[PDB]
Amino acid sequence: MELKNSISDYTEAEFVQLLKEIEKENVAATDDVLYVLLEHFVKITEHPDGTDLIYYPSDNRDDSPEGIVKEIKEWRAANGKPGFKQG
Amino acid sequence: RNKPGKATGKGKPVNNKWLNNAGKDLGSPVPDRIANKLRDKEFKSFDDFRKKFWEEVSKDPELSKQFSRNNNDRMKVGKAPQTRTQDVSGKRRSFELHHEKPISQNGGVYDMDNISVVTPKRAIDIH
Repeated sequence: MELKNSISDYTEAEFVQLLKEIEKENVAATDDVLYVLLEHFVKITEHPDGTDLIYYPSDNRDDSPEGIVKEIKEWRAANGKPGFKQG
Repeated sequence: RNKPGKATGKGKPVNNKWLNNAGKDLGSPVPDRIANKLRDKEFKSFDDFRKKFWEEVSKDPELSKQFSRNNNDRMKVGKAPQTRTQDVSGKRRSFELHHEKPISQNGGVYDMDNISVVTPKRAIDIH
């Protein structure tokens, strides 16, 4: 797909499409492409726990694409960082 | 990669935090319920063994429940689960299978009692 440079370039729905793309490579024969997608996820979210949001979700939230997006929204908002594109 | 052979061993009973000790010391052992599923079975190589190992983990109700959905999906196709970020080391970001007594000396390739699960960080540390 198309990897944007900033989280602000992504609508919430668009970010979910990236998560499913990652979920697809997760079950691929190798991790070559997966690691590239995970690096991008880490760079744009800027979240300190990086891929843990995907592979080690907190029990206080749903382990799903929607749960991931929710945690990202709350962390970035609490830290005064720009959020997802309203579009 | 390696040579064919049959799996042997018994492993050990584990709690609901199976890989909590991953890496530390010798890491986590092969669950006994998993050994019972792989014992006596033949494998084309250790890689084929590793793929069959994680697949069995995904089918064991008491073990898969200890992993996230994304990690269970990885194991279902024979891949090792991703470790927490803090346990990653370079391109190596998933749990690795380590032989206590290296293939070099003596051996014990498919011996589940000589196999354990460790993190990338400690996998290097121990060496």
